[PDB]
Amino acid sequence: MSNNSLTYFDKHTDSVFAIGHHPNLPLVCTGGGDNLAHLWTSHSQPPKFAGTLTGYGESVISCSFTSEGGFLVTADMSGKVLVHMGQKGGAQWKLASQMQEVEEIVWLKTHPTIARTFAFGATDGSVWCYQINEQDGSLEQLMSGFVHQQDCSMGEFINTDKGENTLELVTCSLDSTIVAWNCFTGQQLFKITQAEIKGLEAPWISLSLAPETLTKGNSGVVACGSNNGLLAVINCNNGGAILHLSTVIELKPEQDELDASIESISWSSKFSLMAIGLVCGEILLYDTSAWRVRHKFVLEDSVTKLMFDNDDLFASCINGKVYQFNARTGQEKFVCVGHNMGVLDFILLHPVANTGTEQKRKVITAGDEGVSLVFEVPN
Amino acid sequence: ARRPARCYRYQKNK
Repeated sequence: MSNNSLTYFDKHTDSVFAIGHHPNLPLVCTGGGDNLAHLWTSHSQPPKFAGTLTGYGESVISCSFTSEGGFLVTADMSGKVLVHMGQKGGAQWKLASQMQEVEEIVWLKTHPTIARTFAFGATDGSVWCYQINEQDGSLEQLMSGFVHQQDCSMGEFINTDKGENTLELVTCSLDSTIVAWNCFTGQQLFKITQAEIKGLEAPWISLSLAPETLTKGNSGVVACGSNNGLLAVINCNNGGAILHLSTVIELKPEQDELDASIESISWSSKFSLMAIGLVCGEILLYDTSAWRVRHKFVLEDSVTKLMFDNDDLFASCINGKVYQFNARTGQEKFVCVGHNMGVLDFILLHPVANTGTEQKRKVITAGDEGVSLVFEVPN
Repeated sequence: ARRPARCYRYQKNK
């Protein structure tokens, strides 16, 4: 009822905005409004406090390990990107390189499958993709594109199962544009504008790549959500062809328009569902063939992040809770409680090996009060 | 110490 966490980490002295986890080591990085990133372990109670990264000029808003596990990439709201090289089996993380090419970074992601690669987008609309040198960790710019005319709100890599030379990225902007890039050449593969979405204003803020098994082999289907309730599902391998476009909620006159804002999108291959989470608290589960709502949840305040995992849909909320629903039946299986302010981000950890009988997944949060909580969740 | 734009959306821009 009050705090059902397993353990906690509370060294930040301001809101925790971002949380990331090493691909193979039991290592968390969190980034905060105290302009610091902290490194700590995910497999012990209490966590081991590994250490602290410094050098930021503002709040840390991304903490991303590279897919092969050699590097950690962090970004802040003053436009800095720092790259740290793992040392001593991952116990220490040493500054290798950094840059400050923009006024403010909105998002940064490492590539999920291609080593030593990341991209970021900025408030001036610009899009950047870099690699990290394997020998000295130096920054290698692949592209820098200035096409979006307002904040580049989000990016998502596509075609990630095609090898190390297929490096493609979709980005979106508050100016209603969506662009796909070949990151190695910097070329714009396609651009969706307002004129191609029925003339509608759609300040995009969320992107999520579909699982290939849901799309008959297509590794470039992306769902896009705007801050005014527009949902677009696009085929990035057919020039951005629109597979679906709809307004997902009709607000009452009294409601702030931001109530329709689509903050997070997640796909389930098993259930052929796509879930979207709104500022008004609605979580809408769409069938991915007919693009109709099949089920919905209603939280008492804004959704901050959604994540399908097996049968479950996990949903963090600005009321400080993380909900665990059975996606098909709707059962509230668990509620992670303990935060006294909102949950701003979270990660989900699986036991690495199927032992001989089943250990629990962990939800690890980033809290607005400066705390991360570790929860063991059912299944 | 600044807060990213999504935080202001969660709060509907207090």
